[PDB]
Amino acid sequence: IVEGSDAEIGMSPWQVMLFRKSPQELLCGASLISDRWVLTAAHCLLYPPWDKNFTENDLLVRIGKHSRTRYERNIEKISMLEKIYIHPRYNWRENLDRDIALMKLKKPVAFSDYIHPVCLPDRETAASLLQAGYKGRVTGWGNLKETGQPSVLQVVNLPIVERPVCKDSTRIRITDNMFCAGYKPDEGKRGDACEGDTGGPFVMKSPFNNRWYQMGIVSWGEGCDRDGKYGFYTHVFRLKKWIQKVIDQFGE
Amino acid sequence: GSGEADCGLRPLFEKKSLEDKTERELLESYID
Ligand SMILES: [K+]
Repeated sequence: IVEGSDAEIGMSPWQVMLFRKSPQELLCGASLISDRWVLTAAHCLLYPPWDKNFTENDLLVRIGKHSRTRYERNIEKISMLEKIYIHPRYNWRENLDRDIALMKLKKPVAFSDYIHPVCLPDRETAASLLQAGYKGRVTGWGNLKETGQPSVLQVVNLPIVERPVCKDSTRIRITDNMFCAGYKPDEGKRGDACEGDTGGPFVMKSPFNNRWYQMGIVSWGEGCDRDGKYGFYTHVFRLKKWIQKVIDQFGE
Repeated sequence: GSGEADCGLRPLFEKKSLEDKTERELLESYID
């Protein structure tokens, strides 16, 4: 996260770290949506141009963390993966369209003050909150700048940007399964997700029921926190039917 | 859609009627 600040303890209890087992490395952010389901970006798991195709046994998640490096005894939980599911129409060849994946945990994680699932949006919450100028929150342990790494979970709030401004900001073809967020050049404020934050959640707090909803997944950008550039996010609500299908079928 | 009845309510914040240091920024953006 570029130009954010230290999270408070328990401020993002759905935050998940995705690791490669060996060698030990933080790959990506992710999010807890139930006791056995974790949401991330497809490119975190599958990216053929980099010969990236992780199986269940390659990977591990850590839940409940605040410090990036320090072991948080009887707070953090480590979970193995049972199964990975990538969206069937995930498009790595052009623009990362439908950049979404679900990972099923080998055993359910116990909820605590530090471990707790985020809501997925219904149609009214999507209609109400996903509007240009409205701010959501991005969190992660990724790089502090485009070049390093924070000692503690970082957080930044970012406004959703009007689609024509998103479209004009990049030569890459953008789709309805994406949105973009970040401050404009003349707005003064700064902030972005960066390398290592991808796959993590873009969340918004409902004023109607005080719940946090995950509206986006950190997907792609051109650099981090450049003037007149914006972060792109998988549009979670647009892909809700796939998420439901996977959970309802394979949550046995 | 997850069927989590308690989803999105943070034990250390919403459950204790405590606000974090930046959430008001989000609310202001919804109104202004
Ligand atoms: K408004």
